[PDB]
Amino acid sequence: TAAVSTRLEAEALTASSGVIKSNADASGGQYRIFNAYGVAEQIDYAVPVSHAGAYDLVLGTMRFSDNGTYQLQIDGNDVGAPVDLFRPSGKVVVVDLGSVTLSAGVHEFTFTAVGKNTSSLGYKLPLDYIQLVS
Ligand SMILES: [Ca+2]
Repeated sequence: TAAVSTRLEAEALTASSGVIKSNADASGGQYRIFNAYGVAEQIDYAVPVSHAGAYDLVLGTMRFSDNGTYQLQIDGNDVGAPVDLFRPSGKVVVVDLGSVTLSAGVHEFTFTAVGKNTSSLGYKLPLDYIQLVS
């Protein structure tokens, strides 16, 4: 048994809050929107890792005009610079969060709103999926 790449749908994962919504352009046809209205609000996801090792981290979100800017932490550790999820067009936003080493077990992926693009109308996180690339 070696590490396999996996896609974990935000609407299927256990999360601390967030509303499940349908969208024909979302992975799985659904997403989970965290309706943050300002900074320091956070949503937690429980993310299983069956095999210890190194992974590249990819986030898929919806492209909405009120997407915020988020700091990912894993198990309380900052991962990556804050990721600004505002784009001017498109159906989805896909972002590369770099590499980590993850132990075997279930990890806490915390998304904290830390700001928003000046063009954005809000602070929200319409997360579609988390993809762990071995
Ligand atoms: Ca999805």
